[PDB]
Amino acid sequence: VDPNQYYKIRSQAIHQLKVNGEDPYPHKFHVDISLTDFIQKYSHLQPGDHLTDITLKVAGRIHAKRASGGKLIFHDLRGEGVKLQVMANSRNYKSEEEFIHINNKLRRGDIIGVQGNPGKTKKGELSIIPYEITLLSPCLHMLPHGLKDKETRYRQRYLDLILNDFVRQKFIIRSKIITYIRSFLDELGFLEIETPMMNIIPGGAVAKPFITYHNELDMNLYMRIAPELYHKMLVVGGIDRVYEIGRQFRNEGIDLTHNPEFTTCEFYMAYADYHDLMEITEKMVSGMVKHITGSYKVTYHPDGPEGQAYDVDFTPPFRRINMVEELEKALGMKLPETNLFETEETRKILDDICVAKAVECPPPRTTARLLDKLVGEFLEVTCINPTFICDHPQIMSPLAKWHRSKEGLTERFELFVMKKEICNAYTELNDPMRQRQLFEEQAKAKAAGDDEAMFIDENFCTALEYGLPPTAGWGMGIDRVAMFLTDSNNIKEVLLFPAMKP
Amino acid sequence: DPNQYYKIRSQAIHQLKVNGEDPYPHKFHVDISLTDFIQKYSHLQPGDHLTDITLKVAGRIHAKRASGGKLIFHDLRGEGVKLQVMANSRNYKSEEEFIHINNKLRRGDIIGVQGNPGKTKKGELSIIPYEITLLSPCLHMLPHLKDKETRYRQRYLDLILNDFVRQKFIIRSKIITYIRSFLDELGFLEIETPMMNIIPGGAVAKPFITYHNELDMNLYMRIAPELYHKMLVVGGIDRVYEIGRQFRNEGIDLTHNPEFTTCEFYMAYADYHDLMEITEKMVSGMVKHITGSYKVTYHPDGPEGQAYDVDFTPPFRRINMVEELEKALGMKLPETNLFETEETRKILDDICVAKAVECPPPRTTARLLDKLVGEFLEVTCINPTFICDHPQIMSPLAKWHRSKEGLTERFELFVMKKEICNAYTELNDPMRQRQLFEEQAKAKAAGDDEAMFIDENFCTALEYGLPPTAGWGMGIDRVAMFLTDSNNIKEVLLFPAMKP
Ligand SMILES: NCCCC[C@H](N)C(=O)NS(=O)(=O)OC[C@H]1O[C@@H](n2cnc3c(N)ncnc32)[C@H](O)[C@@H]1O
Ligand SMILES: NCCCC[C@H](N)C(=O)NS(=O)(=O)OC[C@H]1O[C@@H](n2cnc3c(N)ncnc32)[C@H](O)[C@@H]1O
Repeated sequence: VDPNQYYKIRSQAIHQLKVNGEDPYPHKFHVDISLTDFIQKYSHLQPGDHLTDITLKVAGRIHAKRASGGKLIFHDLRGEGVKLQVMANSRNYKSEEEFIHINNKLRRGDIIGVQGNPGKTKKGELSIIPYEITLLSPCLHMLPHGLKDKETRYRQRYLDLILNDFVRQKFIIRSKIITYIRSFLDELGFLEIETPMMNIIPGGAVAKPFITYHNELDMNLYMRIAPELYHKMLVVGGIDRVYEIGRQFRNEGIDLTHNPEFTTCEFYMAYADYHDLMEITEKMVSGMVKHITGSYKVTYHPDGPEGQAYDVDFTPPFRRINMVEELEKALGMKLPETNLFETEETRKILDDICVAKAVECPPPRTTARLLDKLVGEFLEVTCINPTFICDHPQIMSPLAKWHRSKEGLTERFELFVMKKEICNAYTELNDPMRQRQLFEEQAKAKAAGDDEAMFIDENFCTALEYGLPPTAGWGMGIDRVAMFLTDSNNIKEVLLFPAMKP
Repeated sequence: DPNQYYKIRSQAIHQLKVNGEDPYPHKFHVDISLTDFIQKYSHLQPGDHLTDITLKVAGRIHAKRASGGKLIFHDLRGEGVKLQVMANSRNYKSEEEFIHINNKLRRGDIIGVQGNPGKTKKGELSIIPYEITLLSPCLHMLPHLKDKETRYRQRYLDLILNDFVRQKFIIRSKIITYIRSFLDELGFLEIETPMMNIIPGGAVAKPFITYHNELDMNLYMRIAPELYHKMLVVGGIDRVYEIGRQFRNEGIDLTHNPEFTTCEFYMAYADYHDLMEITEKMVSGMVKHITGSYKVTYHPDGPEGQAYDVDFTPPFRRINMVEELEKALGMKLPETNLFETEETRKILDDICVAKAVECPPPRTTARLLDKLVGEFLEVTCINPTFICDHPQIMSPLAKWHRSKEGLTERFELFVMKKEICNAYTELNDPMRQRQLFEEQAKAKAAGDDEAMFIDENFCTALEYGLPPTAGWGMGIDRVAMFLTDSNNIKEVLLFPAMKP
């Protein structure tokens, strides 16, 4: 009854079968039909039926084994997210002696192959009356009673998938999101590409990277934090529309919305601006929600199942707000003119404001970091429905093109849904001279203690000197999308094997 | 002089900014692509000029030929297509502006063209512009590009000047899209598993090591996702697949890049025999669907060498590794149940020395066998060939062969002398898997940097019950190589790894 004792007893038993030549891990079992197809094919049977003219082979894991005498055993077979009952009757088994022998060997959790006839019990339960049951793979451990401890579910995802059917549904939704994006972009003529994940200098975002070393080339390398720079070089190369759904690596802390490795979808469209991208984003996100959930409305539980429930409407158009103007409205005070957002005086003003508003910001207390903390405190929390926060200051967007009418701002937007950032996009900065200037400013910030400041990428600047057409780029966090599409407040729910403390 | 051109063009572009001429405009509205423009106006006759139709197109200037002072021809290219821009002063918005824009434009500049469709007296489809806008200038002089180093170091230049490069990458994307479609139709669930692991596994390879600061932990970049996939099958997801990057800290060569893409899939209740049939159907169907024929031309010695047509029509040839190795060597090898003895290792060592087959330390049986197979069997696999029943000593994760002692239910697919797929009936016995892991740990301590680490978490997962399963792995880059008649993996990688 003790788990460790159960494991020792079952292990010795299975080992005995091996020495005796009983083959507890057979090489092959021919499955004639899946459980799902079996259910749809014989669900029309009537209570008490027993189809003696059809013999099929099925397989699955034993979820329960209840004895109804010495000659009747019921096995609850599960697989493919469905259930199928195995009505093991001694009179129908190949022999009474073998009926007792196989059932005494079976335990809950074992993988078995079943050869029998379809039938339905007197109570109306579809079943398979077996002629022969074969042990395919025994379960040496005791399975949980259920399984609710988050730590165990995340450290042994196979147990979570075996015991909780809602978990499989979340990962099916996640795959539907990725497949929907690929179909959407492929239809628009985008070419799916793959760019390096190991870089001499990481770039395309503000983040601390992972460091590794290549022996044969005697070189230090960084895991990519974003593929943005390689994508723009491809647009310079003449591939007007490219996209890539892949992993990004950021050596930062783990929390409800951050994992060291995560999946994003980045795409670049030549001859487009951030205004075109807002419309494309509205069409893609709203259509994705409708296609997967059936409607434009989604229920949101910010405080778990026992909390308030909010209806989130994804019907376009999405609301748009300007970051600086809304931040001033939230603070009830006017901020400096946008063309002064790069001065030290503006940094001191924002620093003082953060202190007075109890908005914390760990060093370095740079304008970009202080603004980010203020936006997360006063604007992000109010973005329940899909909201576009636009025209970010240049100081927070070293790769975005300057705003054509608002000095000091950029043609950028971020899509927020259920208090989380989903997309990051902007009109691409294609002026090589101005890009190098912003890179030089980033290097100074880095040399002064900023682990996330960008490195100067001269190779990328050189590519921009060859001519990058006016372009608009976009990045979406696939994990974050799966979170709001599965009503999950923790990113670990949408990652098969999330990063964990040892 | 290239540098002088860059300095002069830079000052000219800088002057445009100070003069308020916006050399990098924010938005240009394209009415139709170059491809659609050509297909839509293919019916014109020489001398035609549809003055009642105005369209806006865009592209890069590849050539600029002057004819008079009032006529300039711009060769606009984009999307792998070309469109001539017949800039006539009489048709431009104004003669003064015609001279101004043309004095600013140079070869390589990205421009927007607003004009009418037309055809020259010589019969060339063109666009007669009303206004030309400089969208993004090219500050460098372009090659009037064959140097491999430059093509791989500045892939944008390669893509701008040689159309065959873009075609290879379109084929590469078609391969991946085809596999997803094939597997999705068979009920496989596309999944994503960790690329950063506490313990690397799923292959015999040297990994990359990194460090997580917030958690003060050493991490390894994944060398294969195999172990996570099998854990997913234990979890009840009978069919999973993942097309993603793998990282191996090894040397670069014609068929190896430190980061590469593979497609791995696991299907419960199948064995390696079922996987051979699936491989034949997928590979043959993919070759036919993308290239139009079941045959592909292969140039092992470049364009000026022998060309062999390889037929991908199933079934593929099957050969047993040990049996054909004996025939290729003309010598009888030890019995398969003796492959773990020191006497067998010495025997394989002598054979390698006598046949001049090199093998860097450690000279273990598994490594000596791998060298002999690559020298006597792989080179002879031009047509799609399955090499099967590898010894257990070289397959720590494959299930033992049900009839041949010492062998496993494993196979490798070889095409045009390159390894394409690696598959086998999965070992689902946790005690025997742990034993093989212990043997791998011994080999690691004895000089084999590629030997596997013991993964107790995976062994524990096998203790919960892994149904009989067969797994498979395919090198996407290698497939793109043989599908584009490329002998260097750098041809099918947008940015291949390069020495600084
Ligand atoms: N050219 C326009 C910008 C393109 C995208 C840009 N290169 C970029 O990296 N933007 S990002 O905000 O830094 O990341 C893109 C999205 O990835 C999501 N994400 C980002 N970091 C994490 C982390 N740590 N965990 C989980 N999800 C994350 C998040 O939704 C972002 O909106
Ligand atoms: N469970 C059955 C086996 C599944 C696949 C197994 N985990 C595996 O990794 N096999 S592999 O041979 O080591 O890699 C799979 C394929 O990736 C290809 N490949 C392997 N190494 C490289 C490298 N360095 N560069 C480019 N391509 C590579 C190669 O074609 C392989 O056939």
